[PDB]
Amino acid sequence: SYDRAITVFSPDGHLFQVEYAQEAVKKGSTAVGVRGRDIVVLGVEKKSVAKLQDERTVRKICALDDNVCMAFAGLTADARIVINRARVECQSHRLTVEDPVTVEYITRYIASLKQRYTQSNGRRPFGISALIVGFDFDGTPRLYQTDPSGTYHAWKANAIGRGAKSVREFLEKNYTDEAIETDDLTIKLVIKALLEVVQSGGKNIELAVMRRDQSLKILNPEEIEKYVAEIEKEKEENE
Amino acid sequence: SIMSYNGGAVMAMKGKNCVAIAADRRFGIQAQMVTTDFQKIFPMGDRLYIGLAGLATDVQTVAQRLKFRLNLYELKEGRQIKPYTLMSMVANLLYEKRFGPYYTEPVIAGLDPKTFKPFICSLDLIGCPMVTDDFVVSGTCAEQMYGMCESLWEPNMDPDHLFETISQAMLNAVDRDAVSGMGVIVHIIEKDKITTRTLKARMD
Amino acid sequence: YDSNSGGEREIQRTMLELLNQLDGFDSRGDVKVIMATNRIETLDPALIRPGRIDRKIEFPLPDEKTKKRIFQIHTSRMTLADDVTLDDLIMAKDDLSGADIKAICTEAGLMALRERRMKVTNEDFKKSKENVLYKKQEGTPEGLYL
Amino acid sequence: SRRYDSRTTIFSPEGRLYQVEYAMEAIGHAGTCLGILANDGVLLAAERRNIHKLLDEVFFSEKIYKLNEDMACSVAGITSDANVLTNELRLIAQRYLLQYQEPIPCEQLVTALCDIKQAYTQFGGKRPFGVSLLYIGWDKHYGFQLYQSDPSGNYGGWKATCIGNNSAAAVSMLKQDYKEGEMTLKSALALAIKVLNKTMDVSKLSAEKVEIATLTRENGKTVIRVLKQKEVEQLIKKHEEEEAKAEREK
Amino acid sequence: TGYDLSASTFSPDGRVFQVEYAMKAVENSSTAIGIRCKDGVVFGVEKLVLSKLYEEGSNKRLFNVDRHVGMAVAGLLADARSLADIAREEASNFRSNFGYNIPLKHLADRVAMYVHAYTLYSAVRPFGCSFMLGSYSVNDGAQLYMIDPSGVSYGYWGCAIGKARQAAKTEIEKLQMKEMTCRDIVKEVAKIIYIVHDEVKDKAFELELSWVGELTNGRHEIVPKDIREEAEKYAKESLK
Amino acid sequence: AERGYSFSLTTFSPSGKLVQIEYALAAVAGGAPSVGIKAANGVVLATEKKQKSILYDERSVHKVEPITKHIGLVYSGMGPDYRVLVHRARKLAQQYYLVYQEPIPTAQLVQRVASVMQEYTQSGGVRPFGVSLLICGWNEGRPYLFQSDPSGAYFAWKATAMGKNYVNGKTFLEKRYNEDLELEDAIHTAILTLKESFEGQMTEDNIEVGICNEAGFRRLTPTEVKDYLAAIA
Amino acid sequence: SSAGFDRHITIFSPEGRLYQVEYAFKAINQGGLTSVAVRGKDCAVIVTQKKVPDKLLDSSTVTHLFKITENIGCVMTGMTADSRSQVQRARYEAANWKYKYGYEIPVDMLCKRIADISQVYTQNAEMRPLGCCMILIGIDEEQGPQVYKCDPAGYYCGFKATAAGVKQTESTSFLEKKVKKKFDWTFEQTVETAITCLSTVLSIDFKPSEIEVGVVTVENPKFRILTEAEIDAHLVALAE
Amino acid sequence: YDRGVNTFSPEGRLFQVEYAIEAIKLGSTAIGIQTSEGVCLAVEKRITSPLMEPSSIEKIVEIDAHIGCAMSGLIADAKTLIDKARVETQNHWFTYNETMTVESVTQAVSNLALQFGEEDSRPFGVALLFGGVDEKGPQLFHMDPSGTFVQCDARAIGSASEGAQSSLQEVYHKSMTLKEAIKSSLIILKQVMEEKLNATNIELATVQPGQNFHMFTKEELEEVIKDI
Amino acid sequence: NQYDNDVTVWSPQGRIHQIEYAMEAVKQGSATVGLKSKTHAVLVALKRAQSELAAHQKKILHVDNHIGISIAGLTADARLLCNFMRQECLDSRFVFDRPLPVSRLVSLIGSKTQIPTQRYGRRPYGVGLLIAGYDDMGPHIFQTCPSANYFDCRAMSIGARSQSARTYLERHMSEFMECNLNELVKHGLRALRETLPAEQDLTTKNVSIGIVGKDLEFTIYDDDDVSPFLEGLEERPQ
Repeated sequence: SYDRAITVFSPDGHLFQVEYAQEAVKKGSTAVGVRGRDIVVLGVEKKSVAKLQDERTVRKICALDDNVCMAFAGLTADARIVINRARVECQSHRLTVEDPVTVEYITRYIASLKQRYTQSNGRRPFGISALIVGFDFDGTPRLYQTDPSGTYHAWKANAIGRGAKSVREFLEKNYTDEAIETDDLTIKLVIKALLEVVQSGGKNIELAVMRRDQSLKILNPEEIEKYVAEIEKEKEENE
Repeated sequence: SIMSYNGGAVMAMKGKNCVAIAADRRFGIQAQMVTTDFQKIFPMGDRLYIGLAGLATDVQTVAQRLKFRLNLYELKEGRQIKPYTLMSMVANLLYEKRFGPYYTEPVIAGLDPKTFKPFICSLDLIGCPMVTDDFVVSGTCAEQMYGMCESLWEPNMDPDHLFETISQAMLNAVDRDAVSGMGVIVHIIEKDKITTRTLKARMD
Repeated sequence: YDSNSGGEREIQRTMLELLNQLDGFDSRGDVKVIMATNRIETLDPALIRPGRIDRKIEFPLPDEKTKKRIFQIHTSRMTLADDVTLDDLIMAKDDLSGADIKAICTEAGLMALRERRMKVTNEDFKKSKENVLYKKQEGTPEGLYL
Repeated sequence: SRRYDSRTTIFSPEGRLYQVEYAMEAIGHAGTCLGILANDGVLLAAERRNIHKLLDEVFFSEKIYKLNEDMACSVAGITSDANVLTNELRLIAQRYLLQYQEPIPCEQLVTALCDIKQAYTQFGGKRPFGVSLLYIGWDKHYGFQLYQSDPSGNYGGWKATCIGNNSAAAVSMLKQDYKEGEMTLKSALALAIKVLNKTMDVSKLSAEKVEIATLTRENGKTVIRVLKQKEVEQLIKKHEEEEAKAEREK
Repeated sequence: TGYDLSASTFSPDGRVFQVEYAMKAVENSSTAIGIRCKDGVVFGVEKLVLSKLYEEGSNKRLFNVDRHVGMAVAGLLADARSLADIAREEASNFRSNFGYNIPLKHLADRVAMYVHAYTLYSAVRPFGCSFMLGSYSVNDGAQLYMIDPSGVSYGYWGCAIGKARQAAKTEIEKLQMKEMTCRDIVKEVAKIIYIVHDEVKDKAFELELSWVGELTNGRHEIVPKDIREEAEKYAKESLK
Repeated sequence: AERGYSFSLTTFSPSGKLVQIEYALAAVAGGAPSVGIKAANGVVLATEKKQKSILYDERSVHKVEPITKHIGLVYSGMGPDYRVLVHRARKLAQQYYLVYQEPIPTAQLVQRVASVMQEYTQSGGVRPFGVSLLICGWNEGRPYLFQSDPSGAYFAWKATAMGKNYVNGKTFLEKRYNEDLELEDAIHTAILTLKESFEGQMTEDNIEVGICNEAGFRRLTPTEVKDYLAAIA
Repeated sequence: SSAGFDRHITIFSPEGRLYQVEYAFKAINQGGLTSVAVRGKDCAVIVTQKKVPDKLLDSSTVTHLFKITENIGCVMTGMTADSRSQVQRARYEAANWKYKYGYEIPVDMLCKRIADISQVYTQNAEMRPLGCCMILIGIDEEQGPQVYKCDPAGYYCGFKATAAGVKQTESTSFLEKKVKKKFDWTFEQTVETAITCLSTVLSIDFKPSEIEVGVVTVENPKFRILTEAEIDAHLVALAE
Repeated sequence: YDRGVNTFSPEGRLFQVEYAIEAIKLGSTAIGIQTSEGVCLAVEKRITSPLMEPSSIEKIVEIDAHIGCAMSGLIADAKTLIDKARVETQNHWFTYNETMTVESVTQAVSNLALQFGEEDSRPFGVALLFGGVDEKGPQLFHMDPSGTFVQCDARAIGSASEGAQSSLQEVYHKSMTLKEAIKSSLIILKQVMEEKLNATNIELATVQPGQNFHMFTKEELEEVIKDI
Repeated sequence: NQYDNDVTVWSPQGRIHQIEYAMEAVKQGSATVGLKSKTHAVLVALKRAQSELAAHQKKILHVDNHIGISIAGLTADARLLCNFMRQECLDSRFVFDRPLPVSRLVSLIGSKTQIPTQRYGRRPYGVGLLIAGYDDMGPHIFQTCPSANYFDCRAMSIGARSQSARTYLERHMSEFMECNLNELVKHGLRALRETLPAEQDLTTKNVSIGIVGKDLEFTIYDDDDVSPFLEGLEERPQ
């Protein structure tokens, strides 16, 4: 028959609905991201676009504010829940005490809300994760992550999904400390990971860059189309 | 008074095969005017209107809250809205607060969806339905409304004499009395077409 | 259950005997044991300890690199009308395992065998491909398996 | 009471939602609908599993249910199971008109109903909705829009759909028909006729078993044209002459 | 196969296993009996002795719920004190809204609706207490009611619960009961109380006795050992 | 999980079919035959009530329980949970009657009841209604006959039948009854399809024929039942 | 058929049948009682009995006759524990109709409001179905007497003469042939046939003090029952 | 044979509480030390990949100004208890005009030690090391997920709680100075870490009455490292 | 084995094992002996520790002025009832301005633990409380169990292998009624010294002692407070 427990957890040393939800994380859509002194870049792929449908309905990136960007990996069902949830959270935050708390209030909101979401009975843990994108005040970058256990953590590189997207974060470690001094090569890293990650279709790839305090806009197939051509040229300069 | 705060007068007069309803365009606090382009009577359904006299809040509140329950009845049953169904729909809305009721003088005059036969009714602010076989008048001064129309309205009135009778009735009342004024809109609807004319009134 | 066996626990006790055989007392040489199945919930925490405690394998679903290397290598011995290009094959159907890519090619030269060797009908080929295309396109969503 | 709970809400060990995977098996069966891009209008068609001719068909729109005078939704699933969501979203669309006085856009209309279906999946152990229905309408911003609902609580909205079982031969044909929009509203409906005639189980394109409702953008009434089945037969025979004309090539 | 799990479910033999387990649950407890004479009602309780165990006159199953009513209980003792407070609170509601003595018939009926209700739900559990209710009044008289964990409300002139000896109620018909004045009755019951329940099972034991009736003017209290002293006086010389 | 307040017991089969709701259809199939016909002026209902013993008098218990003066109705299969929704429909039909001031049509009874009946099936811990309701009456000058099911799905049939061998009586009502006929001719074929599965004895208490007139529903006494059917049909 | 834990709760079955509810069939067998209802022209007569295993049995307390209203009484079967909880509910809605409505009570449809509460008992998530069987008489204006026997499935049932229970199946077999044919019914005719219908079952025919014959006839509409006096006279009148 | 997990099993005791103890195996360990001069505590962040940022995860948090604390096992589990305990000590300084010192914090957490239940929810498996300075001077207290507060002067948690304390109980003789225990802890630290000690690996918790607060500082964390 | 799953099931012998499994938690507690004389009462407990440096866990703790108590078993449910124990104390001290006799006081605790032992999913409370308090009639020694049955006695012993203390008690506990506080405390620890393994102490700080009287307010005695009690005694034989 079927013998299993739920919560919590098991004497074997690992939880049930938590680390198993990590399988629903790693199976999520492949997405990457980086941080920078001015322009922060992100990416998403593995959306399985058939070219026959509308791209705006499958968009994986929303924005609570122009300062802070939302990037998540997982099913799009619970997405709008959190979208409705978190936007009202950052709204009521905008309401009283106009100057917002910096980066430690919002990253602990979804994290702690998801922790107590595994706490009370009649609450099924989410099998999705998220990584906050944006820029801290005074020109600093900000990025964090959400964990099924509710632990907030800051990464130097965003690598999730398949093993092909983990190479995109591997290439960032090859730029060492100085690189990049131009925003051209930093965008080209996404155009280079476009071939490596997923099916290399040049379609599901989407990115947005936020320079300093300027609100980012979705890349139109002109800039990113020009930076896609230099991505193959820059790889040829190393030969 | 409460009804004399914003003022206003709603005069609905039934004709032979048609029905006419009129309301002044003046919107102001006490004796101080604000704007003359404010709309009081709102369209409800098809070939049916409603007059409202009282606090401009309950004018906008009820008409919007009525529009809420308006469609919900029509979306469940594709048949029309009937003047009887919409009549008690306001009465149930005005009865939601027994000791807190909204202050308005709703006047519902609309054609039967089945036949050209017109229908007129007027409800109290507490939701009391009332119907007349001639006309329904609601406004600040009841002396000029009941005095004139009883010596004016006739059992059989064509749209030609129906509009011209209430026309001079509003001309003689505004140019003499004080409260109302600043333009009067008149909605005269029949089975074939909907006619809307705006009467001339003093600007002072 | 089959005939008079069990059911329920007696199918389990013959699998527990499958352990005691394989456990096992007392065998030294090989007899190299290799077990396989579609999904294993079967082996008890006790059964995996003697074996296989070292190496058990999992192969993920193939990607565009594996599927192209699956079909081109499968067809290295025998192709259909030669001319086969694998760029549009993996691009058209997205996605499914390299199992059925031989099946659609099985019926490719099979339907052309009505002409007894070689021919391709553009209206018929895409119509015959519609049968397998819809076969995978009936169960397309899961999900969003993710 | 832990053994009596079948863990509906809780997931499956395989990573899939155990209750939702068995839910969408009913969506692949039962309801059948379609959608396509069309200029200055939008069309909807469905085939009934009640198509047995002993019915009165006095319901007028049945599988076509019209939520508002300006909006209709083609339903696939259990009738009364969907009827709970109909009046709900109808009130959500009506409460929007109350605090606004402006038609409810299609974007937030779908995300509002999908969360209602999601709430029962995430907690309560309640039976999730096995109803997947389409969406049509128009807004002053993005214009014509098409959407789909999923039992897991996700919006399946795209510019095309395959629901729920048949239409197979037309499905791959729709990808060859992917040329975006046209009208001549009768031409786009002609393309829908070859879908119903060729891919039907008994074929013959039975007129009483199917109903076509079209929304025509009009300022500001947005007239929805509901065909009376008197002009469907001439619309059926319209493309049957074109389908007989299409086979004149080969 | 699990039909005894939910107390809200029946059984393949068409009865309640939760009650069948509750009936014998009271039998394992020490014996507590009761009897009623014409002008009074008599209660009794046996107190077992294993090692010491503790101070005499402790945790006696004899309780006093009301002026004219009393409790002779058996089974699990903590479940009895809970029913003692419920019967006390019910007696408080009657003396408040009305202000006179609660009739024994409906007082047992209120508890009958309670004990029955807990057996219906699987959430709560049935009661392992089978007690005795009896009372006397000038306008009512002596009645005695036997309540069982199944929730059946009824009464006889006498009943016996607790241990299975049951021979202590046999000699009562050999003696004058309804004819006697309830005074000598106290010492007339205790004769075989000592004889039967042999010392092989339990080496030592102790006996409690309580009475309510006309001699106390409707009041209920445990009869003291020093007064009238003839309780255990005649009990020691009647063993033969 | 959560309370124990009776969360939904209804799950989905591997094919997606309902579990305990389809089992309620077996009670409808294992119930008693009930038939109804929508033709022309009004709707006619023919039910079946037979006493299991000679000590039962049908003059007390009535199968037909009209919801409104103009609205009749019958049922099939299983009583205990039937009277719950009946009286519930009596309280529910008042909101439409008080607020909208109108003899509520049968179509609105279908929309409101089947929605609550579907919500009742969605709620667990309770057995779904095993009662298939035939809703009829007269509204807007054109009557209606609507059939519900334990799952809540509502249909519309000219001549419908339920109970044992309902598929066989449905074909007879498809052939013998067609287009529309007068209420007198509707009572005829309504008893003939009821005499199909009926025993060899038909009296005033064996069958009861309700009829919905354009003037509103009128329940016929067993007198008129023995007068028209004696000599059944 | 059964699958999973359905045996351990109260719900339907994979075949749509019931187990718990059908185990309430023999829930009356543990009581081992019988009640038969016979109604005449102007009269209605109920016949019941009781078992006296011990001489300590009190006739008043173990009396199975329950009186709901002065005009309308009742009787029960099966285990008496579940019956008493339904007694007050039959008294409750009674006083509700006496208060609010102010007349002779729903002599016809009262079984619907009682079975509704009886169905709530069955419809509850986890609770005891309360397999006690309710039986009522009735009095109406120029309708003659009424007889109603309700079962704890949640439905209303009543007719001229009805007997349901353990041995009541053979009792109705005689009543079918005894009533018709064609016959009338007088006062003593219904009392005499109360034994003869049971005479087809068991009828040990012993001292009447144990058997209780309920009777209601319209002279003074108030329901009532004599004590031991002429019931024995009606027992010797039927046997000549 | 899993009944309710709260139901007092055949052995018997709670299931989930017995399970939550094993939840310490999936997370790092710490080492507590107490001395008359001050209380010093050490931990290891268990960095899996260089992508981990050191200041992101901290295993030592200060509940009250003079009262430090250390978590165990998961992070967000203690975070609900950590942050809410800071509200406790602050309201105590509102009513009594004095902050909770080392004691009233314990009973505050001891009352809520097990709040869990199914009906009327899930207990956390995080062990807590309560440091601070009360009127009696520097003190360090310990509690377990089972809920029973027992006073432990110098306590270690984690999967190393077995081994690290074994040698630690021997060296706690009162004749040892605070400075001797500081370098005695890093001896056990370098043995329990697989990765070479670096600025991002470990942190220190030191609280004293005179030097404060402190808490802990930056760049003084790296001085004890190179001394390994 | 399918009928043993739930709590509501009574055993084939008619016993609920859940209370018996809660009795195991009381036995695993430290050995403690409460006792009273006809004049003054003395209760003695034992302190335990998981590690050497860990301070010995206290058991005997003061609640009411004239009522001392020990504790054993679950500490969680004990501290819960502990806050409830302070409540009823100050209740009668406020409204009635008088303390609560231990007789009717514990009757509330037995009823407080009755609900969790009944409803499904609720758990009993393992409790080792040994209550010693003074009403107008003198001292009383009760006991506490998850079955919620308190027994009035002169003395009782609970905890690990504490039955050995009763064997020393049954003869001595009858003769301990006439002894004054001084020798009673040292005779008290003489009962618990065979409850510990005879090959080791039995130190000063691992044992809990308290004394309460009619005119004497209960004071906790531990660590150096036990030194006058342990001095001037004879060691156990071999």
